[PDB]
Amino acid sequence: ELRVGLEESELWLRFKELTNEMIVTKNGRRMFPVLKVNVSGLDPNAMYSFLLDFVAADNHRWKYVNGEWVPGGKPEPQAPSCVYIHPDSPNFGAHWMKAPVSFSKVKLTNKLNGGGQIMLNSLHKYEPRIHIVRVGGPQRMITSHCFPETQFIAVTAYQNEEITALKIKYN
Ligand SMILES: CC(=O)Nc1cc(C(=O)O)ccc1F
Repeated sequence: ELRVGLEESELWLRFKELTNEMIVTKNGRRMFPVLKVNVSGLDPNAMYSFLLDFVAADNHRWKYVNGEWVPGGKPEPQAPSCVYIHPDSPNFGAHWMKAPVSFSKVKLTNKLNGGGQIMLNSLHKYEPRIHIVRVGGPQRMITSHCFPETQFIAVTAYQNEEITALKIKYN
């Protein structure tokens, strides 16, 4: 049975309970904390790619008003984000199960850009999601997993200094 678990969930929970923020820049900014995923129950010999994308958690624009995040009143459809292919992809089940799969090199941007970077809408709330795609084999197969604990608002600068302080303390 394919088990997918969040590494350092205790750290992510400190961020979530303050409302997490991730910087987006024109050229793209790496994530802290990094999404790290513990995977077991793959076929050690089968061949898989690991994909990361970001679900808009709601259809609203958020704003930091009097020290608190509040949703706008005017929801718009949020298009699904583009997918980031983990650079170790494609790779054997054994490669993925031997250490946490770490998405340390994904860069979050607010502008349609060359390559690699994932474009997110500023002041939208996002839920990281992975897809494990069985490749090359006869039967293609996808398993998807969400990480509620890793939800964040995409921001061009930090609003809640409590987040700034946690980022610096643990980076
Ligand atoms: C570099 C790499 O792994 N690419 C990729 C290929 C397929 C495919 O062949 O369907 C599915 C997912 C992927 F991420």
